[PDB]
Amino acid sequence: PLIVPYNLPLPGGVVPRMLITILGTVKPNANRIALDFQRGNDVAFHFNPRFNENNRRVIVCNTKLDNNWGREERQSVFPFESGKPFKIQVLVEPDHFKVAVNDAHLLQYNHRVKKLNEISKLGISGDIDLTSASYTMI
Repeated sequence: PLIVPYNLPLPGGVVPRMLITILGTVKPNANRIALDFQRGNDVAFHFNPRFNENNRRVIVCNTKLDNNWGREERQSVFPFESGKPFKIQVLVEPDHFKVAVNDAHLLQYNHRVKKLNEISKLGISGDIDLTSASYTMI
């Protein structure tokens, strides 16, 4: 059991070929999950499953610069299930973050924040029990 919200330092920032794996279980009656890859106060990549946005389940991705959110990218494929265990993998590629859930590709997010070495912290929050959060190089 790790405590949420959880902050995973990414020493030296992210680099292509870095793979981040997050294991946990979605709570009963979850409303949201969030991963926030941060560059200081900015959020380079916000990954936000929403379980009930106007009775729809959607994933919202965005970037926050100077305290302002940008243009949302939305995905209607929704692989999370209330009460059930999940695995999120985030692979950093040269031009985008690639996200897979439960070993199935979900989405890509093109890099808006381009100083990858300065994205040095991952925040994990929301309605989950967090089992493991780690990284490796592939």
